[PDB]
Formats: sequence, C-alpha cells, structure tokens
Amino acid sequence: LEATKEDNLPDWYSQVITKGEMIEYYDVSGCYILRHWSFAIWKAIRNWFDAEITRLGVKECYFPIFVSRAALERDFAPEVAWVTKSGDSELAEPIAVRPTSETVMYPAYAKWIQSYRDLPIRLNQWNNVVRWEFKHPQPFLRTREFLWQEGHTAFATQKEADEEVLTILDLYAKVYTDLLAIPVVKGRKTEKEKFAGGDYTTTVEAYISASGRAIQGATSHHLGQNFSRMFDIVYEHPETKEKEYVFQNSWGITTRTIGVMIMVHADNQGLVLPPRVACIQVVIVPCGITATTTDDERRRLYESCRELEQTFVKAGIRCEGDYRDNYSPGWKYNHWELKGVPVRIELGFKDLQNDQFVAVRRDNGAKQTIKRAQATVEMPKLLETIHTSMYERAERDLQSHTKLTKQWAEFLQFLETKNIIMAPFCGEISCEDRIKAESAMGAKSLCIPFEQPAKIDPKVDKCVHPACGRVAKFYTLFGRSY
Amino acid sequence: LEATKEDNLPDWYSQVITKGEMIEYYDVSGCYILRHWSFAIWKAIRNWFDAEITRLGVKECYFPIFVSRAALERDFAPEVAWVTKSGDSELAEPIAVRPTSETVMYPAYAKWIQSYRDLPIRLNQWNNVVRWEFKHPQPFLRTREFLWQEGHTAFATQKEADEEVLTILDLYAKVYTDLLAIPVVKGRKTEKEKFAGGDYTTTVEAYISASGRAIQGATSHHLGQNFSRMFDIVYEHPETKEKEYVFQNSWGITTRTIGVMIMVHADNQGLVLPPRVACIQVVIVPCGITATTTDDERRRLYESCRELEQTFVKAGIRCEGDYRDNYSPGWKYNHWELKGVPVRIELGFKDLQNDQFVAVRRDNGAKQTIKRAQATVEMPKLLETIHTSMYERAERDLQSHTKLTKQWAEFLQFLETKNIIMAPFCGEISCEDRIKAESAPAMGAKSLCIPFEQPAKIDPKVDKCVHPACGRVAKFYTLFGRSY
Ligand SMILES: Nc1ncnc2c1ncn2[C@@H]1O[C@H](COP(=O)(O)OP(=O)(O)NP(=O)(O)O)[C@@H](O)[C@H]1O
Ligand SMILES: Nc1ncnc2c1ncn2[C@@H]1O[C@H](COP(=O)(O)OP(=O)(O)NP(=O)(O)O)[C@@H](O)[C@H]1O
Ligand SMILES: O=C(C[C@H]1NCCC[C@@H]1O)Cn1cnc2cc(Br)c(Cl)cc2c1=O
Ligand SMILES: O=C(C[C@H]1NCCC[C@@H]1O)Cn1cnc2cc(Br)c(Cl)cc2c1=O
Ligand SMILES: [Mg+2]
Ligand SMILES: [Mg+2]
Ligand SMILES: [Zn+2]
Ligand SMILES: [Zn+2]
Repeated sequence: LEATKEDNLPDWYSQVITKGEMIEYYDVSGCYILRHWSFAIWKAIRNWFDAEITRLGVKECYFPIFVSRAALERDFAPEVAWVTKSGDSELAEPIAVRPTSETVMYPAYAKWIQSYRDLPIRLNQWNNVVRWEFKHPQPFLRTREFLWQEGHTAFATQKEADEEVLTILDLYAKVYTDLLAIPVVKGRKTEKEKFAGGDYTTTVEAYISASGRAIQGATSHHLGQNFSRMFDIVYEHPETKEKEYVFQNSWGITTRTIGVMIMVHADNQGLVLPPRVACIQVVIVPCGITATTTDDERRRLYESCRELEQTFVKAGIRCEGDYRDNYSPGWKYNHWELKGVPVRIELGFKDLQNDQFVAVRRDNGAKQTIKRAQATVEMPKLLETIHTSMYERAERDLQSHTKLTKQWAEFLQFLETKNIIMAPFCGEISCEDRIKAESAMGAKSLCIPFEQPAKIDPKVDKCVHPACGRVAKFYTLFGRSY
Repeated sequence: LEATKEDNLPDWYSQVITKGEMIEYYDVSGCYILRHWSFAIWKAIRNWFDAEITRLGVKECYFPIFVSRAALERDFAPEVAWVTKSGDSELAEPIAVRPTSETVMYPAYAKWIQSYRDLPIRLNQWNNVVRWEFKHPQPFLRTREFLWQEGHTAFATQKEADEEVLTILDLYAKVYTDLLAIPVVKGRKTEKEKFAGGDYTTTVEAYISASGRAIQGATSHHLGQNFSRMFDIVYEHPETKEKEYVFQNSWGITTRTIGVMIMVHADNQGLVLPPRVACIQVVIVPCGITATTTDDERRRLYESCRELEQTFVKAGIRCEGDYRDNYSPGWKYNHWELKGVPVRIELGFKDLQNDQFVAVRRDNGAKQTIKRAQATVEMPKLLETIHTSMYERAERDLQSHTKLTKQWAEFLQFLETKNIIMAPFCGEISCEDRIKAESAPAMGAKSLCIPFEQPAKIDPKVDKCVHPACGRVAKFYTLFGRSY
C-alpha cells in the first residue's frame, strides 16, 4: 500500500480499491469493473434488504433500460445518456438510458389502477441506472452507471405513505449500522434539498472524517399527490364516487454503500470489512512449513486446517483456507490484510500440538489463542465483537466531529475545523443559500434530524444567520458534503 | 381469452401474456415490461442456476453496461446501440451498450492471468444486454433488451474445459426439464450454426408444435484457444518456460426460457405454470356469497382459510388466499386460471363442515377432495403429479413430432406437415445451405443440432447424406426443422 489515508486521500482510496481487488479501472470514464470482492458485499446488502422488503409485501418487477424521448419529456437534462444510432443506421427518435423510472413506472401505475380495489401498489426494482454525472466521479460514491433498487408505491390514504416512508428509512439505517457497522443520522431534507417533485424527503446521512465531508446514504421520499396529478394515477371513490388521486412514495439505495464503508473503515494497510458483509469472514493461513518440513507433516497440517475451516462452515461461518505453496505465510498475511478479511487464523505446528489456533483481528490487529473445542463458540463471538468495535469506533468518531452551536462565528470556526455543525435554522431557501455562500466547499444542509438536541424556544431562539425568517423553526445539521 | 391457440397463434400469445399479467407492451419497439408474475418465474430460474454454479465454484462479477468503441472493434455491427450524447453535449468517444461481454472480459482475463497459478478463472455475471435485432421481436423469445447470465471460463488444460461445457449444458437442460417441465434435445451445433468464434457449440433445443418450430433454449460453447489467442490470454508453462494459451468456454441463458414455457404449456384458457417455478402454487378461493352472509359465517370461513394457507406456507408451499370482497368466486376462478396457478383450492361451507377442501388442477381441471389432516402430505404429491403430467404430455408431443428418414422426399413431406426430422448428414455448410434453400420467419429448414442420443450408427459402408447432391459422407444424424 503506497499512500496514506491522512495525507493524499484520493490515492489512498485508489490504492485500497485496487490492491483490495474490488475495482478494475475502465476505459469508459467514470464506470468501473466490479470484481468478486466488492460484488459479494453488494450481494449481502441486496439480499438482506430484499428479504426485508419482500417480507413487507413489496413485489418485484423490471422495466426496460430504455426510455422513449416522449416518455421522458412530459431538469436534469444534461445528465441523460442518449442512444441515437443502431450501428450505422440513425434512429428515427432517440431513446434514453434510464436514470430512474418514474417516467415509465407511473404511467404503468395509472394503467394498473382500474379501481380502488387495485391499491396498494408496491413495486421494487433491482436494476442498474446511468446518469452522466458532471460532478467528479468516484469509484463507488459517484459512478456514471450504478446498481440500485428503486421502489415506487401508491396508497389510498396518506397514513400508509407516511408510515412506509419511515419504515423504509429504518431499513436503510439498519443496512448502515447493522450490516456495515456505520453510524448514520436520520433526518428530513430541507425545502432546498428535498426531491423536487416530492413533498418531503427522508435521508440517512453519514460522515467521512478523512474527507471532512458528509454523504447521503439513501433516500425515502413521500411524493404525496404530486406525481399522481402529473401522471393521472386516479381512481373513483367507492362510496361518494369522485376522482381521487393516490398517494405515492419512492425510495432508493445504491452501491454507494460500498464506498462509504471503505471511507469509514479502511486504514493505512488496506480494507477493513464489516464481518456481516465480508465475503470471507475467516481465513486460515498455514505456517511453520520450513525447508526441513517432512511432507507427511505438511499434509497433516493441511488436513487439520481443512478440518478447521469446514467445522467453521458448519457453524455458519464464511471461512476459507489459503494453501498456495508459491507464497510465504507473511505474503498471505499481507494479501488478506489488504482484502480486509475480519479474522485471520494462524495455525502452526506448535498450535497443533496444543489443540488450538491463534485468531488475529483486522481492526487493531489483536491476537488471541483459542482451543479447537471452543472454535464454534469463540469465533462467532469474535465476529460480533469486531462489528461492535468497528461501529463504536466510527460512532465516537462522528460524535467528535459534531458540534452544536447557535452562533455563526463559531459555526464557521467548527466548519473550518473539519467537522459538521448543528445549529438553529428557519428553513427558508434564501437563507440556506446565504449560509452556503458566506461559508466558502461552503456549508450545505444535510438534514433536519429526527432527534433534536433541544426543543426550540420560540420567544428566544433565532436562526443562525443575520436576516432569515428570524424565528428558528428547528435545528439543522450542516457541513461539507459529497 | 378471445383468440385460440390453434387459429391465430400470435394473437393468442398476445392475449395470454397480457391477460395472464406478465407482459406490458412498451413504446420502445422490442422491449416489454416484465410484471411481477413473469419476473417471479425468472427469479426462481435464476436462483436455481446460481446456486448450482456457485456450488461448482463459479464466481460472480459485474462489468459496466457500456463498451468502448475500440474495445468492441478488436458481422453483428447493425445490432449495436450507440450512446453518442450526454443530453445536449455529444461525447468524446461514442459508447456502445453491451451486447455480450467477450470484448471486455477477455482483456481483463489477459491482465488477470499473471501465472499458471491463477488458473482457472471461472466468472459469471447476471446482467442485461441489448441487440437491435433485424428480426421481428416476440416478447420473450427475442427481445431487444433481454436479461441473462453469461459465464466465461479459462483453464490450463483442454479436458477441464470440455467437462465444464457438458456440465453446464446438463444444468441448462435441467432448468428446462426439472424447472419448466419441457423436454429438450441435447446436441452439438453444426459448423454452420455453431458460435463463430468458438470450437464447438453445444445446445439444448426445444420444440413448439403450435408454430411447428424449434427454438434454442441455451448455449454452452467451447472456445478452445481462439479467444485466448486474439487477446493473448497466456501463461508461462510451468515446466517449460514457454507461452501457453489458455482454453476457454462461455455459456449463457436468457429470458427466452419463459417464452418457451408459455408456448409449450398454456392452453386456450391462459397460462399453465409448472409447479416448481409457479409464483403462487396454490390459491385458496372461498365459496359462500350474496344474501347468505351472516358475517360471522364469512369471518369463520376467512379465518379457517387463512389457517389452511398458513399451514401450507410453513410446509414450504407457496400458497396465498384470495379474499377480496369485490369479486365473486367464479371470477376468481377465471382470473387465477388465466394466471396458470397449478392447483386452485375451493373451500366452501360444506367442506368446512367436513374438515376438507377440494383441489382442482389447472392442467386437466381434474378435481380431488382432500381432508385437512392429510393436506400437508397430499398437496406436495399433487404438485409433483402435476409437474410430471406436464412434462410427460410435452414429451409425448415432442416424440409425435420427431420423425426419422433417409429419403429427402419424405423429409420434405414430414417438414411440410409441421414436424421435425432426423436424417443422415455430411456436416458441410454449403450442403446445409442447399437444404435450407430447397425447403422454401424462416420458412426454410435449419439444422437444429446433432443429437447426443443418436439413433443408429451412421455406418459408412453405404450411408449417404440425405440431400441428393451432397458429398455423401453421412457423418451423423442431424435434427432439422423450421426454427426461431
Ligand atoms: N452516481 C451515483 N452513484 C451511486 N449512488 C448514487 C449516485 N447518485 C445517487 N446515488 C444514491 O442514490 C440515492 C437516490 O438517488 P437520488 O436521490 O436520485 O440522488 P441524487 O439526487 O442525484 N444525489 P446527488 O448525487 O447529490 O445529486 C441517493 O440517496 C444517493 O445516495
Ligand atoms: N434477442 C434475444 N432475446 C432472448 N434470448 C435471446 C436473444 N438472442 C439470443 N437469445 C438466446 O440467448 C442465448 C445466447 O445468445 P446467442 O449466443 O447470441 O444466440 P444467437 O447467436 O444470437 N442466436 P440468434 O437468435 O439467431 O441471433 C441463445 O441460446 C439464445 O437462445
Ligand atoms: O431519481 C430521483 C428520485 C428517486 N427516484 C426513485 C428511486 C430513488 C430516487 O431517490 C432523483 N433524480 C436524480 N437524478 C436524476 C437524473 C436524471 Br438524468 C433524471 Cl432525468 C432524473 C433524475 C431524478 O429524478
Ligand atoms: O453472445 C454470443 C456468444 C456468447 N457470449 C457469452 C454468453 C453466451 C453467448 O452464447 C454470440 N453473439 C451474439 N450476438 C452478438 C451480437 C453483437 Br451486437 C455482438 Cl458485437 C456480438 C454477439 C455475439 O458474440
Ligand atoms: Mg445525481
Ligand atoms: Mg442475435
Ligand atoms: Zn434564516
Ligand atoms: Zn450433405
């Protein structure tokens, strides 16, 4: 590993994603070959979330990657990738590679709702979407093609919609903290940062101390009746028949997760995978095989290592051994340290003589010896222990970069000191622009958190800036972002 | 269903796939909205095959949907979709939507095999691909975007490659016979119909009698060293430091599976889904209505039906009840019969009094009464019974359309009356072209495959090719017929 995380972050990240065997750079700018290592992490995330939402009643479909011009046109216009040509023959009308599927799914929804009896609609797509991002692309954070799931739901009454938005958001937050061991702040986005066609938007924000910047981890919007008016998704009331518009929601999460994991956990020696998503959770690395190693002893070692690995598998542990005779044990140590496998097993001849083995943690590198009887009990403890110690390590990190203040001056102080700031705010868009302006790379709104620091005292509290709406409507989290 | 399968096949196919709620037609020609129902079918096939191939050891990755012009340019040119514009701004280089990934994965392979020690590389991706086909598209058989799985593999020795080719081909055929209940002919593709960049091509062909045509259900190719040579996928031989090229396969299967399912099994009342991929295997339909609704009895009926479906799901059976108030039991009957649910459950107040229910089969409409204790046993047996009755009927159909001959004249007779033929063949492509011509959306006859189960030795003492003008090698038997 060539670069360090603290000095020269972009090339630390590059080094990690390549020497960790998750990326291969690709000759269409801003898209990246996904290797087995990364893709398994995405599979773990995808599988948990789909089990969750299929338990809830969301069904799965798939709309085509292509969107007609006419479909799309009824403004992110500069972000649309256009097929214009089939080979050498130029196309009558161009077709667009999808960025999202509202334009295609909501007309379908108008067609599928023939009566009140057809509601609710709860569909989800696991697909890939292409946005010709103008902002600097980063290998997992912002790729021009990315894989995600997008769910679009239609409801009779607004209660169902509000409840599902929050349900999905709790799911998203659990993906972050329970799968990837990352702390996140749940909140509402301001009127400036909400999804334009929506009503309100929930988010799950995370903070990179390295970058000093925060990043949106997923979104769950409540669309209200905005789109159902746009696309005329209506039904007649069963009693007192009158044209009623349905209530909608949409939500999404992407491979950005992997990037956020990297940024939060990887150290200066490679990746550090959260145990619950790591492809290989335990790797056994046989050692002690000197020059004078009688081939019977090398076979005996290999036999015991394979027996240990499979008794791990039977106890539900993703464990593999590394028995390649072309590499030294120390080489194997480094290799798997870059791949960030949570626990390495060291099984030498002396450990064999004692019916034990030594486990080494990828975070903090602590060694600890374990007898082979307790293998199926200690090892899962250790995996959970690692998860917690990762999450807490990051959570304390977040808590040390969040400062609360009611003054602009020390707001700017904090912002320059590489941390994000909780301050009272009016919410007004003009003022939010003024804050970002006078902070320059300037300070953006992250979300209005669900957990407020204090109740706002209306006779006292004021906004964090000079003109505003004056009266503080709530506390908002602000900071530099991705 | 307005139209019949027998008269007006295309319009029947449209009616079943729409009123069965799997397709939604789409305003970009040759793409089709996959509704929840069909996609559940695809999901089952995918999970089965993925369990299988990752158990064998194939790993999964994901390359971008976009291909550099240069990558791709290093025949099918009119089928490539080109992104040229990002909104307003035209792009530096144009990019192509992937049509397959050899052009892109094999350079990575060349970068990834640094030694003999890195071998074998056995990768799979589940992804979507686009081809602007020059043929009329039909909703699952040939779509302009379609989803698939492509597996690409590289091996030190040719033996490993041959073996995986055949293993994978067996897995494809199992998807067809164990999952979709369709009988399929394993074979080798002729020199004319094999994949051009390959060595040989295996296939699994299936026959739809409605259209009287065969269709390729999947492919497993042996690329040998042709692609390893193009892209210089090499390693240094261990004993002798000398450049050795790897041996490769690639194989793939697409959403066409669902189409052949539809074509082979659905009747003139809608779908008939095979039990092992059916999204709902059993639908429960109560039977008390109108004025006779002492609501206590309606709640008693609903609560016992939820108990039966719950005890069915816990025994791993995909069962849901249909309890909507709006509709009548006869409507729900017709609805789910369009959806091809293998067995419909009818549970009225009388069966309630007798601790029973009656199950009706979607394939025959045959009824059979079942007491509620034995439900946990009788239902899965019925699911197996229904499966094999589907496969067996389809196999009797295939066998009654497979005919064998050595005289060209009766080859043409058999083909003209809508069935497929197995005849002695030389293997030559010019001769195959003459065959296809002399039979005349291809109205001529194609080579389907050289079957693995040959009937009779094609012994050269006297055996000659079935065409009058061929160089009568009589190398083997080939299966011919109109195909998709
Ligand atoms: N290019 C991308 N690569 C990966 N994940 C992305 C990308 N763009 C957006 N996401 C994530 O996808 C979720 C839903 O997308 P969306 O809300 O449409 O993002 P967005 O408005 O474009 N955010 P931004 O990148 O700041 O413009 C967000 O919560 C992001 O975390
Ligand atoms: N447009 C399509 N839609 C769905 N399945 C397809 C399509 N084209 C090919 N297939 C299937 O996908 C598998 C792999 O594709 P491929 O090897 O390219 O077939 P192919 O050479 O294109 N045959 P052809 O349909 O005549 O062009 C084959 O087994 C086909 O049955
Ligand atoms: O895509 C969204 C909002 C939501 N869509 C459903 C899944 C979750 C997601 O947050 C916002 N957005 C973002 N980027 C876009 C890029 C283009 Br190009 C287009 Cl046309 C449209 C959009 C667009 O609407
Ligand atoms: O796609 C293939 C061969 C194999 N690729 C890997 C998955 C299994 C599959 O049988 C054949 N084929 C078919 N159609 C194509 C269309 C275009 Br456009 C291109 Cl460039 C290339 C191709 C092309 O190579
Ligand atoms: Mg964006
Ligand atoms: Mg083709
Ligand atoms: Zn203000
Ligand atoms: Zn011949």
